Amino acid sequence: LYTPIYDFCHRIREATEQRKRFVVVPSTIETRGCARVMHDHGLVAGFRDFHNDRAFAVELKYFQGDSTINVIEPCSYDGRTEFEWSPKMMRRLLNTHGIHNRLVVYICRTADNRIIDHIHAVKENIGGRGLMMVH
Amino acid sequence: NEKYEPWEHMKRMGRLVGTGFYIPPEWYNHFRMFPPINHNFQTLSPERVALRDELARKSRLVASEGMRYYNIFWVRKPLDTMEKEYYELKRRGVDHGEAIRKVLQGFYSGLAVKKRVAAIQAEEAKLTGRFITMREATVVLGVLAKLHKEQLT
Amino acid sequence: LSSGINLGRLRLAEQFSSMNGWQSKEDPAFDAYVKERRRKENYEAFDQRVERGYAAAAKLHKAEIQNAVKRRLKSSGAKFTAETLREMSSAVTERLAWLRDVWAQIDADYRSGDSARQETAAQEISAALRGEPNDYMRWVYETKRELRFAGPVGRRAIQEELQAAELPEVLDEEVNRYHDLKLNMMEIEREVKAKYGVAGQQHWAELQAAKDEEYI
Amino acid sequence: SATRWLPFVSSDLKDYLNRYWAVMFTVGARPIETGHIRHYVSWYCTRMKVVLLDHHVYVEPLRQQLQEASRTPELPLLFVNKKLVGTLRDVELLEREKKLKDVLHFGFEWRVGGSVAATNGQKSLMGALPAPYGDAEFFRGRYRGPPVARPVVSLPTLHPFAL
Amino acid sequence: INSGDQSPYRYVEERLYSKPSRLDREGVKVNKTYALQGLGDLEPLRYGANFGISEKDALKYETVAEKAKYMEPPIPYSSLAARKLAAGALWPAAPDPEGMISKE
Amino acid sequence: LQLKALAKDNSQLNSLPEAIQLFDQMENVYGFIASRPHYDAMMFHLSQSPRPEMRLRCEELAHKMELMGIVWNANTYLNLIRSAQVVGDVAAVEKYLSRMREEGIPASIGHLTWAVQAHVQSMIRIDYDALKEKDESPLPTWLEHLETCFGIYELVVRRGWVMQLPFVNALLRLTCQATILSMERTPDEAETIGRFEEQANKIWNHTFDEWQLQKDVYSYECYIALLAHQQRIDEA
Amino acid sequence: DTEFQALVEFIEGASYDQLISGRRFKKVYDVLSENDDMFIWLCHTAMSVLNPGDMRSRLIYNHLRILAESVASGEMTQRTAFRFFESAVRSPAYREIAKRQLEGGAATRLAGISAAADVMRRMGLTRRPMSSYFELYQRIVERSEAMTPWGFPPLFQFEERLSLEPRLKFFSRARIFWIPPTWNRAGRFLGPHVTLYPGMTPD
Repeated sequence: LYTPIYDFCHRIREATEQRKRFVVVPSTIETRGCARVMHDHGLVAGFRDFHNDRAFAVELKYFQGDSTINVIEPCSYDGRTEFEWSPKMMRRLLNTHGIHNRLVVYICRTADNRIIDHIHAVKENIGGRGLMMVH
Repeated sequence: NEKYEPWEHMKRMGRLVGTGFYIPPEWYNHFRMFPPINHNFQTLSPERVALRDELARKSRLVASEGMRYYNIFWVRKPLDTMEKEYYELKRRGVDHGEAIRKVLQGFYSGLAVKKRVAAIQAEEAKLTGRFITMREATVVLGVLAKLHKEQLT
Repeated sequence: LSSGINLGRLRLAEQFSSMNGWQSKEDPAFDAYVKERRRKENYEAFDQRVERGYAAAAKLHKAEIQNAVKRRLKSSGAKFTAETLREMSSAVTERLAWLRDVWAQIDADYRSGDSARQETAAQEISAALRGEPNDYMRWVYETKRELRFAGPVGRRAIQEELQAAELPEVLDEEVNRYHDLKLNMMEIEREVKAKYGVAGQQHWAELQAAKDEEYI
Repeated sequence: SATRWLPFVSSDLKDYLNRYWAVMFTVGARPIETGHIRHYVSWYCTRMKVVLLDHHVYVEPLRQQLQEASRTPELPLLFVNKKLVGTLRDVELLEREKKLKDVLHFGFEWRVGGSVAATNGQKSLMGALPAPYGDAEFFRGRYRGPPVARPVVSLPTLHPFAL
Repeated sequence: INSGDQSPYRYVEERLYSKPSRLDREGVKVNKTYALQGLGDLEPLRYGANFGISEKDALKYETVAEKAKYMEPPIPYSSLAARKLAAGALWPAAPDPEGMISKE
Repeated sequence: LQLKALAKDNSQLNSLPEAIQLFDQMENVYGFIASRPHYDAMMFHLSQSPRPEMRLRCEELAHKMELMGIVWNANTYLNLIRSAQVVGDVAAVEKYLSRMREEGIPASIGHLTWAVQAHVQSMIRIDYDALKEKDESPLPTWLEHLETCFGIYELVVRRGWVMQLPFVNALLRLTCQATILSMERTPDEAETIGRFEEQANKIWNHTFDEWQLQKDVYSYECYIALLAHQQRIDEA
Repeated sequence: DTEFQALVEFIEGASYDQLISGRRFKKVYDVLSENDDMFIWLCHTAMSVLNPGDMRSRLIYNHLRILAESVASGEMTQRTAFRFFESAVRSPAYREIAKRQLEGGAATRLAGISAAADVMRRMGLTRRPMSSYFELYQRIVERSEAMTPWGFPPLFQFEERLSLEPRLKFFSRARIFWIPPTWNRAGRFLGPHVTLYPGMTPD
C-alpha cells in the first residue's frame, strides 16, 4: 500500500484471520529484519525463499486452533508520518503501563541499519526509527 | 459466525478449568487427546494425424470427383500402402510435397488397376451369361416378390 | 515418504477399506488379534443383567468419589490441579477394579444353577438397577468412622480383623458425606409403625406433641 | 467483474454437466414438456440452465451425445449432478414418490423401499414388519382398510396439458 | 375442531401460526389456550421442543437486528425433523402448473 | 529428529513449550499423523518434567497411542516409569511394572534403574514436617527404601543379567541421597549417618570395580553432591 | 421406568374422561421423546461410513465416539454438540472418506450401523436394552440418515457453503436468516420476526 512495513503488517493481519499457512510479503531491508525478529520471539514458524530480495513467504505459527500473532500494527498508522524513537522511548516501551514488557515486541531500525527489538535497544542504550509492533 | 466454534468452545472450557475452581467434564480431556477436525490448512500420433488428414483430403478428391468411382472395395490396403510408401520415401528423406505427389500417383495407378480388373470381371460375367452376382440375385428375389404382390392384388 | 510405517498404514487402509479383505480365514494376523481378543473376552465377561447392574453401581461409585473430591476441595479451599485429577482418576480406576472383583461373584452366582444363589443374584441385580445403594457400603462407612474414633487397642483390633478382608480404599470425605446427611422422618416413622404397634402410634403422637410444643 | 461477460457454449456434453448443477436440453417445438420441468425445478428453488437446441452451433454433436446418456430420443432431458434424471415421466415419478426434493437439492435418489405417496396421518410402520411364514392372503378376515371411492364417468379436464 | 362462528380454515390458521399461539407453546400464560395441545407428527417443526428457536428468549430484543446478532444458531435436526424426513414433509409437494394453462 | 534434539536441549529454558508447539504444528498445520517415533520422542521429553500437567499430557499421549492402534512396548512403559519416578510415586511405577508383565513384555534393566530412582525421589518428597508433628522418625521408611532397592540389586545378579552403569549409579544416588536426608532430618543420630556413609563408600569404592564398570559424569555428580553436603571442600 | 408410568397415567386418564384429549397425548409425546438417542444415532451413522484402517478416520471415529458418550452422559448440551458434529461432518477429510466408500461398492456401513447398535446396547446409550435394534430397523427401512450416501441427515446445515451456493436459489448471491421488513404483505401471519430456512419449510 503506502509503506512496505504497512503492507507487511496488513498482509499478515489479513492472512492470520483466514488461517493460511504462507504469506508472500515484499522483501525490503527493514521488512526481513522485522520478520527475523518476529521469528526469534516465536511469533513466526518459519520462512520460504528468504534470500529473495523482492518477496519472501512467512510460514505462520498456530497453536490449538487460533493464531499466535494476535495484533500486528505498523508505527506509521496513516502510512505517511514516520517516527524517530529516542532511547528514552525504548525504555518507555520496555516498561509500559507499570509492568516489565517482554510480551509486546516493539521493533526499530538503528542508524547502523540493524533491525533491533525494544529489549536489545535498551540493553545497549540506543534508539532508532520505529517500524511496527506485534504481540 | 465464528463465535460458536469447537475450537473457541474448547478454549473457553480450558480457561474455565484453569482457574482451579471448576471441575472439567470427561469430554474436555478427551478432546485434548482427540481434537476436532479443522477445515483450514488443506490414440494416434499427431504427425500421423496430420499425415492421414492430408492424405484423406487429397484422396477423397481423386476418388470422388476425379475417378467418379463410389463402389471401391477394401480401401484400407491402398491407404496403408500410401502410408508405407510415404515412410519409404521419408527413410531417404527426399521432400515433403513430392513424396505426396508420388504416393498419389501410385494410388491413382492402383485405383485404375482395381477399376480395370472389376470391369474385366464384370464384362466376362455378363458376356457368358452363366454367372450372376449377389446383388443381381437380391434384385431378382425382390422384383419377383413384387410381381407376386402384383399378382396378389 | 514411502517408509515402513507409511506403507504399513497404506496397506492397512487398503485391507480395511472394503468388506472382502478382512473377513474370517483371510488374514492370519488379524485373525490372531481377533482370536486373542475373544479369548480375553471369554473369561472377563458377565451376564447382560450383571453388566447393567455393574454399570449402575460403577456410575454411583464414580459419582460418590467425585463428590468426595469436591467435598475435600470445598472444605480446604484449594484449587483443582492436574494432581487432584490424577488422584481422582486413580481412585475411580481402583474402585472400578474392585467393583469388577465384587460383581464377578454375582455373575458366578447368577450362572451357577442353584435356586438360592440365582435368587440372591437377581436380588442384587434388581437392587443395583433401581438405584438402591448397598448395605455393604453403609457397613464400610460405619466401620471406617468407628476405626477413626477408636483408641489404639480397638484400632489395632479392627485393622487386624479386616487386613485380609478385601475392603475398598475409602477416603474420609465419603464417610463424612455419609455421616453428615440428615435422616428421613418418614422412613423412621414407617419403621416405628412396623416394628412397634399401637405403642408406636402413641410414641409418635408424643413426638409430634413435643414437635408442636417446640413450635410454640 | 474481472472478465467481460460471455455466453457459454460447448460441443461436448461433459462440459455442460461439470459446469451447471441442473442442465436441461430442450427444443422450441415442445413448449409444454419444457414448462412442466420449469415449474418443478423452480418450486424447489434450484438454479437451472435451460439449453435450447434450436439455433445452436453444435446441434449434431449434442443430439448424438444425448442419445448415449439417455437411450430414448425424447427432449427435454434433465441432468442433475452429472447424472441422468430423464423425461417428464421420470420427473413426475420423483415428484409423486416425493423424491424430487433430494434429487434437485443434494443430487441423489432415495433407495428406500416402500411408497410414501399413499400415507394417512403420521407416517409409521403400521404392519411393515415381516410376518411369520408369509401367507397374508389366507386370512380372509383381515383388515381390508377404509372404503375407497371411484368415479363412474370421467370428468372433462380443464386443459389438455393441465394434469 | 369446534369452529365457533368462524371459518375452520382461518380458525386453525390462527390457532397454529399466530404469535399468541407460539408464545403459549413456549409458555406465557395467555388468555385461554391459543395453540393446539395434542399433535404428534402433524406438529409444525417451527414450534418443536427440540428446535433452536424460542420466543421467550426473543422477547427481550426490541429489534430484529438484535435478534440476528445475539441469538444462538437454531438446532438443525430433531425427532420431529426425523419423522418429517421419513415422511418427506420437509418441502411441500409441487401443485399443478399454473404458469401456462389459463386464468379461469 | 527435532523432537529428539529438543528432548535433550539445555541451551535455552523453553525447550518443552517449543516441543509442545512443534507437535501441535505438525499435527494441526502440517497435517501429519503422529506415529510411534513422534509419540516416543514427545513422551520422553514430557517424562522429564515433574509438573502434574506435563505428566497428565504424557498419560493422555500414551492413552491416545494405545487407542489409535499402536500397542505399548518397552520404550512406552519406560517413558511412563520415567514420568512417574520424577514425582516420587512408587505405586505408579509398581503398577506399570505389574502391567508390563501381564502382556508378556519383559522388564529390562532400565525399568529397574528408574524404579530405584523412583525410590530416591520418594525418599526426597517425604513430608517430614508432618512426621515432626507426630514425633515419628523417618528412619524405618529409609530402611525399607534401602532394602527394596538392594533386593532389586540381588534380583539382577540372580537372573544372570549383565550389570549396567546406570543401575550402580542409581544405587549410589540412593545411598548418597539417604545420607544427605539423614544429615538434614536426623542430625543427632550419628550411627545412622555412619552406616549410610559406609554403604555409600562401599558402592563408590568396590561395586564399580566389581562389575568392571567405569565411572561417568553422573557417578561423579552424586558423590560430589555427597561430599559437598558434608562440607568436605578439599575432597570435592 | 417413567415412560411406562406415563403410559399408565395416559390409560388411566383416557379411561377416566372417556375420550382422547389433547393434554394427555401431549404429555406422553413429551415423555416418549425425551431420549437423546437421535443424536447418538447421528454420531454413530457418521462413524459407520468411516474406514477402520485409515488413521484420519480413526481420529474422526474417536472424536465422534467421545461426542456421543458426552451427549449420553449429559455433560455436554445439545446445541454445542450439534456444533461439534457439523464441524466434524463439514470437513473435507470425512467427505472424501464418504466418497471413497461410495466408490467402493462393497461398503462396510451396514456392519458399521450394526456394530453401532451393539455398542449402544452395551454401553447403555439407550432407554431400553433392546431398543437400539428397533431403531436400527427404523433407520434402515425408512428415509433417514443411514440411507444418505454420505452418512449425515441431508439438511443444508450439514453441507458446505461453497456447495450450497451454486445449487440453491436463496435471497441474494454475488447463519440465522430473516425476512426483511420491506414485505408488508408476505403471508397471513408472516412477518419480520418469522425466520426462514434454506433447504426446508418447517411450517
